[PDB]
Amino acid sequence: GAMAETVFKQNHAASGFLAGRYDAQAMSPTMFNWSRESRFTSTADGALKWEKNVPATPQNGAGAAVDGDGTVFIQSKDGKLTAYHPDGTVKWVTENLGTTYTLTPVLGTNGVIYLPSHDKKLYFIDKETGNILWSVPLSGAPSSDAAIGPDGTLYVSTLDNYIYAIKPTSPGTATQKWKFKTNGVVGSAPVLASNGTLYTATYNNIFYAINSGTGQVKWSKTTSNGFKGYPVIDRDGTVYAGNQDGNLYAYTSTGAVKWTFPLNGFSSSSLAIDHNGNVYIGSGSGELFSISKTGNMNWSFYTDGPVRTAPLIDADGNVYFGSDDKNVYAVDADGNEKWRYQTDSNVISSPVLAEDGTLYVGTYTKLLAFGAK
Repeated sequence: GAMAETVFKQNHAASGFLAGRYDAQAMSPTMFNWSRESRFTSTADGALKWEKNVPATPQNGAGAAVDGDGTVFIQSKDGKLTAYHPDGTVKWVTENLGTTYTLTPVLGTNGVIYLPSHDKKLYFIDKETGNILWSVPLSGAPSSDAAIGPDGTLYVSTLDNYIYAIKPTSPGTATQKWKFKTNGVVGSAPVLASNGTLYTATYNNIFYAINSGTGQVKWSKTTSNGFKGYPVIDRDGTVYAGNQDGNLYAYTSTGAVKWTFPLNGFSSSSLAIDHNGNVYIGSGSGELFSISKTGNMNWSFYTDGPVRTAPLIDADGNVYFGSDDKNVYAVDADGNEKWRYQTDSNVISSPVLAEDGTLYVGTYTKLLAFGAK
């Protein structure tokens, strides 16, 4: 289909994700393993453009992807993957793809969607048509989105306590590059840094730095409680990870503690990082935090329930997020409220921006679209 007018980049000057084989022509091909600072501006003012019924239980704030045409792809817990036109009408639908929990339909190159399924499978789906190209079995249910490496390898965690590195070779060879048995249930989903390290962590309180070429552990640390969600990585290779003990931890690429930052409650979302190195995270306290690269609070913004959406930053520094108080929120770069929108289900499916500034965000029951002013 069409291409976005500028290429998608996982990184800006202040982030340090491993560049992988994502659809560079897409508007938003991945939810995580990128800065979550959009290259697009938005004038969205809080007026709803449309809503669709999309029943879901997204893992760690998973949600929609958007290709170069602006087609919106989202999985629902009734077994469907649906492609929506920008006007909210349906372009295609494929059924029987997995229930109970949903994940992001990540867009790779050559128009392939990578969708792990609760049926213990990894689907490869044609984004133009919805056709299932083929699928690979997994030994346990997947507990992460598919991260894509520079050679096309897919990295996922599974519920039977593994990190998998799966290399697909067209038209139908799927190869275990390596598999790592973790000590405990994976709570921190795999993200990859520019130096080749994959980071993950378990509820036996172990945080791992793994060589993504070999699957061998580089170093590990234990903590009092478990990390959860998707960390962000800065340009120096420092990893910022939210912990259930109520702190954000910053670990350097060598495993040194750069700092910790208190969140007043369990970490409740995954992170974003802006091009000035500020990092953003939600808390079970109800607050969204903006924190500097040196660990100082820039601001906090209170909501009436846990903030479980990973925040999204636009090109002007505005921050979009949602809360278990059932509001979508937009604030400016200094934390000033711009608008809120009251819906009827907790806002937990993380926001996505299209090229024209349309903002998509989801609840347990709905996909919401907020148009430009």
